Amino acid sequence: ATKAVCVLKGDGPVQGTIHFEAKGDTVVVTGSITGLTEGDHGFHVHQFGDNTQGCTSAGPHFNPLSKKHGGPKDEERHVGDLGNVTADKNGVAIVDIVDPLISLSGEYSIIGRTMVVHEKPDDLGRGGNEESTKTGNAGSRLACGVIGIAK
Amino acid sequence: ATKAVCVLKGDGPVQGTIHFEAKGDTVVVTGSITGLTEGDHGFHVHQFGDNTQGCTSAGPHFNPLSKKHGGPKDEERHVGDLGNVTADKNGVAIVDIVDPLISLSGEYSIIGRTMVVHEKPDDLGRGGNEESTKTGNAGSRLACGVIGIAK
Ligand SMILES: [Cu+2]
Ligand SMILES: [Cu+2]
Ligand SMILES: [Zn+2]
Ligand SMILES: [Zn+2]
Repeated sequence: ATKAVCVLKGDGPVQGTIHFEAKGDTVVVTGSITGLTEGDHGFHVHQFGDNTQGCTSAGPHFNPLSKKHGGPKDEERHVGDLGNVTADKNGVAIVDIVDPLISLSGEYSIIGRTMVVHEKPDDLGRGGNEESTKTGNAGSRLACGVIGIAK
Repeated sequence: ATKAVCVLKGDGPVQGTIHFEAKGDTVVVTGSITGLTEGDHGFHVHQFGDNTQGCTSAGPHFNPLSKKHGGPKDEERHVGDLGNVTADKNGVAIVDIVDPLISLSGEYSIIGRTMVVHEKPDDLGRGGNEESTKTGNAGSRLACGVIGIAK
């Protein structure tokens, strides 16, 4: 199972297509998100691929190792913690990420789970309040999609 | 996972929430679909969880064992062949299928793949032609969604 895709949709204008590819021992994340406000936006893999109640039903960040929230370069982070994507003034964010914790098969597989792009910047677990340790104070979910197997 | 869920969405009025629960070597499929025309509608699991082009990008019916299209009860069927769901006059179809072929884990898990509800009834590979043993002449794809892991 080597390629996956995720189409992000929400109640507003934010949309995007994210691609995942197993390369070597890692996973390459690419694609783009449009309709975003300029600046940073939290970008995470949530535990469930449940869109029955919008992006809400996706639950907390994918966290099989029971850790606290952090940035993608931290030792202490959720498997789903891919940090921030950055939208330019035109509202476009180009995604290009390589991540050591997610996978497309087995225990760390994100197939069947939800990709979410947030309203605000992820403070990488350094905000100082309890919320930072769970979600990075990234706020509401602007758009999401279930990660599916791609050809 | 022992539980999965799928939210069907299309370009028209059809929409639904489908539930999947593993039970023994079976998967119990339940839920409902609304906005359908009265009568039967093909209900299949397509290969890819790719929604980059509505339900078209989902690809063919999930068929890992390379067999011809049939109905759920047939030995010669595609794994994704779940048959027909029936809409009443109000166009609501209550889904209730117990299938021994689809699985929520292993080599031919349907998690990360696409659930598709069709325009026409599925003839179950008994329509008399060639389109009958590939799609069962179910027609266009009205609504679809990627099957995600549920809580
Ligand atoms: Cu998040
Ligand atoms: Cu079909
Ligand atoms: Zn997190
Ligand atoms: Zn089929």
